[PDB]
Amino acid sequence: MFVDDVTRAFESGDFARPNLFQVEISYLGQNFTFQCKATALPAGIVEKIPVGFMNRKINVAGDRTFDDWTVTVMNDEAHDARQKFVDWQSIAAGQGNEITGGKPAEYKKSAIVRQYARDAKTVTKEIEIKGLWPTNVGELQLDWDSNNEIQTFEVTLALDYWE
Amino acid sequence: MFVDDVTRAFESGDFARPNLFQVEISYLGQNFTFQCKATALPAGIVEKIPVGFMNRKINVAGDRTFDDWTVTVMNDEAHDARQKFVDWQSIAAGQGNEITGGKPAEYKKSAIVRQYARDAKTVTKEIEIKGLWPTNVGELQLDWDSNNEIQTFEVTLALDYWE
Amino acid sequence: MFVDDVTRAFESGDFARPNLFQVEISYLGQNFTFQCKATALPAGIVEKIPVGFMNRKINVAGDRTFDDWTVTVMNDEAHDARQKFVDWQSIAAGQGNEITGGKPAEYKKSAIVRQYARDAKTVTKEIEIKGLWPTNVGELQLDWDSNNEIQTFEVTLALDYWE
Amino acid sequence: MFVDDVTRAFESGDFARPNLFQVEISYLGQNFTFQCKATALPAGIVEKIPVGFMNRKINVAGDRTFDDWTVTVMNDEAHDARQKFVDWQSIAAGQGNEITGGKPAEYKKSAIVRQYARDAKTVTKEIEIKGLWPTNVGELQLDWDSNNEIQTFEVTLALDYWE
Amino acid sequence: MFVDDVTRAFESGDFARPNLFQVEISYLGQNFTFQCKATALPAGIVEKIPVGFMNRKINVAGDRTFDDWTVTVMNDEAHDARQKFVDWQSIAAGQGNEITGGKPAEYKKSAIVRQYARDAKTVTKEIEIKGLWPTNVGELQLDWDSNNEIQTFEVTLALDYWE
Amino acid sequence: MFVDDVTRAFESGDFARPNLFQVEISYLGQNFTFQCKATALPAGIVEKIPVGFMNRKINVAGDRTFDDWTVTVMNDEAHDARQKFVDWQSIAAGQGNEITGGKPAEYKKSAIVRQYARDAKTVTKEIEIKGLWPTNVGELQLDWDSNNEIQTFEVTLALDYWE
Amino acid sequence: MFVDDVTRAFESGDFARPNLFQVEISYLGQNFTFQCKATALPAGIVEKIPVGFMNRKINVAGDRTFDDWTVTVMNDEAHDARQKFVDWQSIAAGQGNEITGGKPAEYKKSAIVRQYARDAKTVTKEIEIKGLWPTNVGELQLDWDSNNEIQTFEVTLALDYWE
Amino acid sequence: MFVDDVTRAFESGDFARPNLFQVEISYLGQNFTFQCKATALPAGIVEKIPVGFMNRKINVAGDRTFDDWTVTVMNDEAHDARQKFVDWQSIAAGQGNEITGGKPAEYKKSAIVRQYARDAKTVTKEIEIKGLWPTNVGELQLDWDSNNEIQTFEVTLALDYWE
Amino acid sequence: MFVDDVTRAFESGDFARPNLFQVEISYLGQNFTFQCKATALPAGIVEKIPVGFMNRKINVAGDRTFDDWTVTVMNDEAHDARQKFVDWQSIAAGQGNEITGGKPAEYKKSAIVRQYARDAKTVTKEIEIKGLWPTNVGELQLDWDSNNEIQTFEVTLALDYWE
Amino acid sequence: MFVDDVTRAFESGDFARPNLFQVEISYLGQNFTFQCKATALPAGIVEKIPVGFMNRKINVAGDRTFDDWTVTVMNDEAHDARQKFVDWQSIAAGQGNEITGGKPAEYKKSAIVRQYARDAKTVTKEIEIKGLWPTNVGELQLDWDSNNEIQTFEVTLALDYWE
Amino acid sequence: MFVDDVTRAFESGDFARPNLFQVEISYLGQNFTFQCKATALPAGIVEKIPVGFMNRKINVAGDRTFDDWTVTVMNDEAHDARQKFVDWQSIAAGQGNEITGGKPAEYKKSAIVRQYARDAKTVTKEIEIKGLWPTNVGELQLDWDSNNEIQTFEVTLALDYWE
Amino acid sequence: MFVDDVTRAFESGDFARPNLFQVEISYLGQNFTFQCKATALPAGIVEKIPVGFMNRKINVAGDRTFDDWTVTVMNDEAHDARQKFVDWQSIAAGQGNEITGGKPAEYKKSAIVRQYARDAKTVTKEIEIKGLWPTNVGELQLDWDSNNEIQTFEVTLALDYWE
Repeated sequence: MFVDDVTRAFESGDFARPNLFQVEISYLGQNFTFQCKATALPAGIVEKIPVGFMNRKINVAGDRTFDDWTVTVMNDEAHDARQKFVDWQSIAAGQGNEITGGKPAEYKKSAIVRQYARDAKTVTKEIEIKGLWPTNVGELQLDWDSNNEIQTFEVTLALDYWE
Repeated sequence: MFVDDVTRAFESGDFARPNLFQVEISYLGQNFTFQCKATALPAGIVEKIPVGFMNRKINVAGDRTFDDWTVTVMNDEAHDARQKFVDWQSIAAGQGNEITGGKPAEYKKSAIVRQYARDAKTVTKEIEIKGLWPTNVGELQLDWDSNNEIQTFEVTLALDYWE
Repeated sequence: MFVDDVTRAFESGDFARPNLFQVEISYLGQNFTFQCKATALPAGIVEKIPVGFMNRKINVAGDRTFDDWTVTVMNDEAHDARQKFVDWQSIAAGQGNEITGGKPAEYKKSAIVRQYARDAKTVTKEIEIKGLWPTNVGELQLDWDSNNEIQTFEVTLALDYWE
Repeated sequence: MFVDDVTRAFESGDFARPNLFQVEISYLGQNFTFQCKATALPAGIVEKIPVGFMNRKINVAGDRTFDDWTVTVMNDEAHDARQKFVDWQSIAAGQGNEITGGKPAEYKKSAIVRQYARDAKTVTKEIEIKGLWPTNVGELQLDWDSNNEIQTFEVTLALDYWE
Repeated sequence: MFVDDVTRAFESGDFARPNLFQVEISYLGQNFTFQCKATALPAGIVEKIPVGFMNRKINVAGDRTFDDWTVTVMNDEAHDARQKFVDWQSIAAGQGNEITGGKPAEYKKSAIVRQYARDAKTVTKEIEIKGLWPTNVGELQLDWDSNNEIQTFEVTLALDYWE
Repeated sequence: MFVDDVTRAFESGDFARPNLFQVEISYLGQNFTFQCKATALPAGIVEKIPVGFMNRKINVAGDRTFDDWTVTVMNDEAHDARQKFVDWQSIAAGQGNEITGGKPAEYKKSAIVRQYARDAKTVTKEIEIKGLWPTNVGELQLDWDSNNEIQTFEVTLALDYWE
Repeated sequence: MFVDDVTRAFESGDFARPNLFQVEISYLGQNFTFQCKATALPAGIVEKIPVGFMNRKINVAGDRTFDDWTVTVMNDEAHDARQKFVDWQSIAAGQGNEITGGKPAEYKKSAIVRQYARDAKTVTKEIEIKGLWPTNVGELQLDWDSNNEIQTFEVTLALDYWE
Repeated sequence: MFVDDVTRAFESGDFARPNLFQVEISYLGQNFTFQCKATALPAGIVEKIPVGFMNRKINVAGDRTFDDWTVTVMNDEAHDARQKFVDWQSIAAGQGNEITGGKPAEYKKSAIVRQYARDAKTVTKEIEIKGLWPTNVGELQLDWDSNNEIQTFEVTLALDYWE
Repeated sequence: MFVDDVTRAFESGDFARPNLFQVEISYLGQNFTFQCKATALPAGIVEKIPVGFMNRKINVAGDRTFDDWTVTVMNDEAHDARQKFVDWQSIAAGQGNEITGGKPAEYKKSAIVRQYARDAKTVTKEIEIKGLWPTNVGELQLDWDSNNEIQTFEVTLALDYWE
Repeated sequence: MFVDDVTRAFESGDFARPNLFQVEISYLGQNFTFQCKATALPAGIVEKIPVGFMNRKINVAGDRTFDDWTVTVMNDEAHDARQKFVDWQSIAAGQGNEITGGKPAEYKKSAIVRQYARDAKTVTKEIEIKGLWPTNVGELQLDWDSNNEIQTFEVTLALDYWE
Repeated sequence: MFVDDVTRAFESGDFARPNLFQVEISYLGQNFTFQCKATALPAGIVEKIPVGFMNRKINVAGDRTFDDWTVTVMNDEAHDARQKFVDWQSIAAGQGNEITGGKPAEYKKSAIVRQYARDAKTVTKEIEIKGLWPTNVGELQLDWDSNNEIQTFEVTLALDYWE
Repeated sequence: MFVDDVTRAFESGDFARPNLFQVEISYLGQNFTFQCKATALPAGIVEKIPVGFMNRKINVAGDRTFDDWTVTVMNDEAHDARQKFVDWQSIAAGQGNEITGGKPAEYKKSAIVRQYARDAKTVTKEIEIKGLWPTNVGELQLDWDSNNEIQTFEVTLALDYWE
């Protein structure tokens, strides 16, 4: 029972940090993977079935659902970082006076998020998400009053499953 | 892997700011485009259809809806900046003891919001919204107790689509 | 594109302030118009009708409703500033062991709120509200613990229309 | 238009304060009127009837309801200040293993709240409430952790009408 | 009208404090009465019956309900202060793989809470609660991050009546 | 009546602390028991049955339910501390393009949480929970903006009963 | 460009001194105007409103506030120089076991401070302050250790405006 | 306008000194009044209420508070000059392993401070303070390094009012 | 590498001095420019935007703000050097029982500060400040105790920009 | 009224000195009582409860707290004077890679501080402090630059009560 | 162990001095490097992450931040030493009535500070700072009262990293 | 009771001095131990837990924290005494355009500080600190104005524990 015992519990004696990750989408491109500021890893949500047997409840495993994947990115001046979400979302549902759609093999894409170790060139864990299309894109905040902030916005991306 | 690598990801090595925009409405006039203090860009909202196949859910693209467009502007002494919203909204629904209406080609207008680059004379991105009429106008706050504030108010403007 | 350009956008180069207004009611009297500390201007509320045509929604103007008008005033020692709301509200609904009412031409009155310019003797804008009767009067807060505050209370006044 | 003009609007040139009141109940006794720390004056609540005539709404006076009267008092060591609420409330509904009731002429009492002027010996306004019985009594907070506080509790008293 | 007049209103010229109480339960034992840190006295809750007679409402006394009794206690190392709640609650409902119950004369107990005067050896008021069994026990919070806190937890105890 | 009397009430004259615990799961392994930062002990939740007899309510013991067990742990670089929750949860419900399940004897496990005394090598109380499977795993927060924080996440674990 | 040029800039070729003033209050009397040792002239405090227009700030005039007026006077043996502040302040708020107040026309007085020229009999500038009542009076310092000092004290006097 | 004119302004042509006072407490005794080295006279503190009327503020008298009374005394060898503060303060709050209190008529005492004229046998002004009990007693400084100093300490005494 | 090398670095081999300046305001007049004793040149304040990219921060230029301009001047006997600040500030906000204001083109003025070379008749650098109005004027210190000092005071002047 | 009258007020005609004390701790030993250079006597801190009754405040005695006890001692070469604080503090909290604790009867000790009369062999006053354990030990200052100083350090010792 | 042993510890037997440095910026020019009087070397700031494991804290390395770089320089008569900071800062943010900006490759420059040995022609250490732009420039102090001083001012320069 | 009695209290009759120490770090080297001018010994910081039992507080030992270790050293011409801190700190966090890290077994080192007796060759006490890495390094002060000073700087070093 020692205070150095927790470093023995982990490999390399180190802690993972909430920064030192990098997420890339092959549909967006190699420049987008520097643009994504913050996100969350998708949870594994399983509902519970309580079943009554004689005044008491035992619990059995229900059915799996998937929580939505929230990603907030930065924005440059030419707005291509936001337009390439809107163009990718307009394949699904379509926008404008004209109406169009897309087949699910056409707009649903995949993404790879990976966390780095303390050595920044090391890739210690890769997490893959499959079947992605953005649920909502935008709510961009712009004002004359906020002065020193950066222009950013959050998008949510529906997913079928993540390995 | 460098800290200067994020400047390579953006054009011109610079970040877009939440200020340095300017929004004009051709119905209001050239003086209104100096009056609008703060707003938001409209999001692209697409609902999700979860569909059950054998204990699991795959997701397909639903239908597009449009979020409301919230704009808050300043106010001068003569209140023409607010009256020209009320006159534009009275074409739609009408106000007073007399009752009147308007055809949708008569009150629904268009607007252009554009963001500037760090050079203020450069127009780097223009975003057009079509089919606009103000949903609600007002809730103006005025009191003897607030001393150093400016007199401002927020309006919301319904829209059909934005390119 | 200059920082002095916003002063060109307004008449007289000045901003309207949230103070420097004065609201009078002809039913209450000339002494009440010094008593009203804070209020709000009534908004123009128009509901929206989304209508489905082929997977999409266009929006048409709905019907006008009127938001309630909230006024909070000060109070002197003799409580006539509050009693004259209660007497004006007892014409409508009546209070006490006896029961009485009033015809709508008898209790519904009018009011004029006006904002001043930076020169305090100038009346730059007059806003008229028609058909007023107080919805609720009171919720007065009085305690031995609040020491340096002033005794005030808020009333809400139903309205038919405001020009 | 002067800053001394607001003192002309009030009698005696003075403001009413949120303290400098004193509330007595003839059922409780002359010692209770020093015990009541804080309360509120009851509001005059009148609901609104919006009625549709041809796309618009005019408003007519609805029906009067009465808001509940909230009083919070101090407490001495012998708890008679709280017991005399419980005894007065046990006439109405009854408490304990035995069950009892009371006729409404027996437990419903009256109360007089009065506000003083800046001269403390002057009674400038008397407000009478009729038909009082306490709705709930208690929720007393007592703990070893709160150190410098006083022991107090809040009661609410149902009322038929207040003049 | 004096500032020393409030000391005349109370017996012994003193105020009751939110500390300086002590609550004992004969089922728990003489050591538990040092363990209870904080609680509340149970309120006397009586619902109101508004009854319509000709556009107005008079109020008559409804029916008595009893609010739940919330007690939060400290915890020693051996957890007997918490186990003796769980054992007392397992008489009522039972816990574990086996299922059991208890008759209401077996698990429902009584409790005496008493407040002391400023002289700590004086018992100025005793309040008795009858028919007690704990509704929920636990939600204990324990973490490596909270450092200087004490380990405590809150229980709620259902009651039939309190004198 | 003394201030040292509370030390007499407890064994060893000491207080239990919210830290100085350690929770192990035999399914996870001996290295996981250093990883769990914070949790809560599960409560004993028993619903109440109010029953009406002649204007009053007596209360009888209802039925036992079990609150969910919330555990938040740390995370190392290789993410095995999180993967071993996902692998343990994929036995129950299954994840990926393929669909699978598990029998309740296969994924439901047990856990032992124990609190230490002030001497850290002493085990003063062991609490056992039976029938555990994680309800949801994840919602991991990772961002470039949070700098000095540690990477952690919270899981909830359904349980049948705890002794 | 000469060193005698600064004497040309002033009238009479002389400088005003920080002594050679004399302040009188008509409420206090003709003997008080020899008693006031030191004070300050009240400043003209105007807050600033910075307003954002397109990455920059222009400034407009805010609202006037008045700084408090600090006066420190000497003291004679009979303490009438201090008692006549306390009597003048007891008209406003009242002191002692009995409680009293005063109307604002009764305790708010005026004062004239005037600076003399180098000829002491000349009155070169008179400054009037209106609406005065002392905010705090006292903090008198008296000790056996301070030997050669004079007994003095500082008072602060609230003001509405000074011409 | 003369330099001898200031002696005409005062009675007896003399100045009051910061020494030449003597303060006695009837509870402490006739020997304590030689022991008190230094103190301050209590101020008359009245808070200000700024009230907004149309861009400006007029000020009305707020509520009286009382500043604490700071007294520093000498100390003899037997420490009775300090013990008689601690015994007088232990009546209020109590000290030691046993816990006790006191009623406010028992520990709150009165004091008379009086200033002498230049003739030391003359009593020119008596100031009475009522309702005194020491807030804190002690912080005594004792060290081997301070050599020629006297042993002294400062106490603060809460007060209700001073005439 | 020589000690005479620093004289080669500057033009004319000389150093600028903190005296040998002269500041004039065209609104005040030609006599005011001899009156200003001391001031400071306004700084160029630009806030910094730290932006997080992968455990590190790069910095980009924020937004310009302007520090306030502090000027302290002398005072003659007739106080016109101070009155002409108060009259210039009363155009902006107004002072007295009457209330008035001013348009920003009416009270905002300009100023030229210039530093001289060692030859006093040479003007080596002119610095212009635009859009000036005094934020606060006064806090004048005058006392019988300060003997050999000169009567002076400090004013602060808000500015839009300085070239 | 004489200057020899102050010697009559004290016993033995003498003053207590800030030196001529000696403090011993039975846990430390008989050699430590020569080591303690400087300290302070613990104060008696009682918080005040201001309570509002009708625009005024009366004060009642709050609750006793204890200020921390600050002791600074000398240091010899072998550092046992500091190590015996660290060993006494390591019983409470423990230090090093291993983690340990102590029961409060094991590390909390007592101390006796006593002041001497001018005759150094006389013990005129003994003050006892109970329940002591050092809060912090150290911050030792050592440098090559301080030459003629002695090596000393200050410790603070938490206490339950002092007689 | 000798007093000459410290000269053996250093190369060349000598000490580095706080003078005998020289800092040049290639953007400013070869004449600026004689102008810089005083500065500081930038620190290496790394925040600490304390992490709780079982009543104790181990520390791991946090994230690097960079402190601002403060440089104070002299000033000649023509003010080009200050203007060339303002021109370099106006590339970043822009100043005046017109508004402009700059790309970060345009205004961010580099600097080399180097310290000399006791032989002044020897360059013993070169320290490079990258990515520099001045945060604030100015606060220049100039007055008629300071006589023998030199005219100087301090600027702060934001930096990305220093080798 | 003698003045030679204090020499009996210490071993060898002598006092420890604030100089006559020497601190070495095995990571830095044998030449660094002559370079360290001044430092402090780390304190033993233990927070206090006040716990409320019946109007009073007893204190129990909280949790140990460690204060930061501040060391200021000299500097030679070649700056290796400072570079070897920066290189040791760049193992932890990394500096420059490239980003790197280090495992906690790689950068955390140990140090031995020891104090000498009056005989300089005697080592009377050795104090070991474990787990060291510098928190911040630098803030070096260098100027042309400081003439006779030596070039020095202070670093702070985070620590896990010291024996």
